[PDB]
Amino acid sequence: YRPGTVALREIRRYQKSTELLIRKLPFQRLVREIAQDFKTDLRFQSSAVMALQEASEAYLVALFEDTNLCAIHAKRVTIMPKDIQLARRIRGERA
Amino acid sequence: MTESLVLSPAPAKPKRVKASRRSASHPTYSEMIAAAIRAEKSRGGSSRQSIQKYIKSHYKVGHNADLQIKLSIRRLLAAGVLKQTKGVGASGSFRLAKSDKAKRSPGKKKKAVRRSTSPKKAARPRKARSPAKKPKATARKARKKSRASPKKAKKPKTVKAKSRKASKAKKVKRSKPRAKSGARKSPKKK
Amino acid sequence: LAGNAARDNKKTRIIPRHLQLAVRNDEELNKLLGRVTIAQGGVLPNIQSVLLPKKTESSKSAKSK
DNA sequence: AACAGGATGTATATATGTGACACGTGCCTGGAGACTAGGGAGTAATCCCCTTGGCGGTTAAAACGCGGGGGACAGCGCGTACGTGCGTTTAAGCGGTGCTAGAGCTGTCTACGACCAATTGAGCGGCCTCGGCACCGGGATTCTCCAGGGGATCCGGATGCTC
DNA sequence: GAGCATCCGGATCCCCTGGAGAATCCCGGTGCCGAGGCCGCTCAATTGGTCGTAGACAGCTCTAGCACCGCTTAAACGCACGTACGCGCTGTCCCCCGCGTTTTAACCGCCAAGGGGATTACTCCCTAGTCTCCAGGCACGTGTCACATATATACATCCTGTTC
Repeated sequence: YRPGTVALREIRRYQKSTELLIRKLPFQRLVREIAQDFKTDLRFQSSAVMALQEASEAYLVALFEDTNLCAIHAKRVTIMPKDIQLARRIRGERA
Repeated sequence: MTESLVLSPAPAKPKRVKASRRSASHPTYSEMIAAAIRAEKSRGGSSRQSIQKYIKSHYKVGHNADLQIKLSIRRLLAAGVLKQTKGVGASGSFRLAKSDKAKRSPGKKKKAVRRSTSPKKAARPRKARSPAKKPKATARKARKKSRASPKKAKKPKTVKAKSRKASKAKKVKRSKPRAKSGARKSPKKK
Repeated sequence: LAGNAARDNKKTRIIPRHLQLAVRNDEELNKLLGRVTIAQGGVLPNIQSVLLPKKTESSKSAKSK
């Protein structure tokens, strides 16, 4: 099981499968942490946390899709910190 | 093509032309690089320091030859007379286009059996007292063709028969007995 | 379009997976929507050709890596 | 030249619950009916302004091939950096209780609708006058061309071995 | 002692470094003179503002029950170690162009005026929705029963991926 080619097997399974990749409560306590600084004792419903998680997962997946094309552009495969800089700024997010 | 580059620094260059006398063999300015190319004796070729050393016997130390070599290499590339090898194993080794024809790469076995027998021929008599004799273990047929014993044996017979000079044939029993005499000196008996 | 995906997916009831598949497959539907997030939609396979080293994993010059 | 190995993907019958529907009652709200009624549109003449081209007179942007510098593509390569293999530990769900306020009932005040005439604002509407912008004559600014004695490092030259 | 092509030290010359005057250029900094923002006279319907009254949406008051913060164990996931090659990065110049420099005059461009067609003011009349002012059917919850496919299990058995 070569580590480079096994990752290709994961791509086929994860793209085919539909599920929440990140943990629920660690994300639930994460969003609660941010809310406390913005507004102390700001409560969340179960639906709100899941909606935030799914939007965050899709947003991160899209960034991974774009950064993947940045790697092949530089005649490379792996993602480097330079890849995330080019993708974010060109979308009008970073600057 | 400004004056400070066409008359101000010129006099040095036309003054020193076609005077590599110390290397008597092919002293022409255009032929120094090529002479180094044949003298290198390697498959990859000569790198920068190798070609500099091979050119350097005298008459060349490099007040401006360091950049003149690059300019001449550009001229030779424009002429299309240079073939080279890339990679970090050979740091820009260069060769002159000596009809060492380029072809498809695949088919590189990791041995050279035909020339593998030469080191044993060099070693065995040299390890003995009788020094390495003339190249008589295999004849010129070895690089005429590449065949087995019957075809490599019939051809020497024709080689000797076509030369019908009796006087020439007399030498094969006057130059060979020297080996017989030296077989007394190198081994003590037989 | 989603209903055809369910038969291809060996399922009867339409799941959010088929909703994404119907939208993604039709390029005209991509212009209408696709800058959005679909709950449990999934992602259509988009494997790139830079991966999958179809050539022998041994070195190009020789067998040794 | 091509077989072994261990797990993942297949059929095929096998269990369950939650998701789904079907009754059976119950009750507003959303559609439907059918005229009287005042205000945005179909439909006629009016009127100037907008686009289509004559129609010449210089001038600053294309159009294209050659030249010599250099930067993207691509070859190998030694060592750095990230994904498999195996393990225990502690982070996750349950899913009945209990406790905040979101959401839903009463009844009254409040700024916001609505008719009806006078009265300041603020472009039109054709009439005159002005201060910074932009075109155009002059030179100021780094690179480019010259003149000096010789120097240190080169191209010119001196010197070494075995039959 | 000679002859030949590999290295070594002799002596005569010219290009790095540096500071200016040569005359070019290109690019900045004053001169000059039109056209679009202003000031002043008038010209009037929108449009706030005013005078004088009436019909409801929304903060109080507070109710009744459902939907989240702790409780309380029970399983399984994630987190952590090392070892190895896949793959950054350097070094290097094929070789194929982007850019500079000249022709080259035709193309973009603005000056002094007309017309035919089309986009807003002004006047007339007209057919949907819109208050009257009432009526009855759909379609949404609360109980009450009773099911059908999704989601994973027991047997039984092949394809794929990555090495030696």
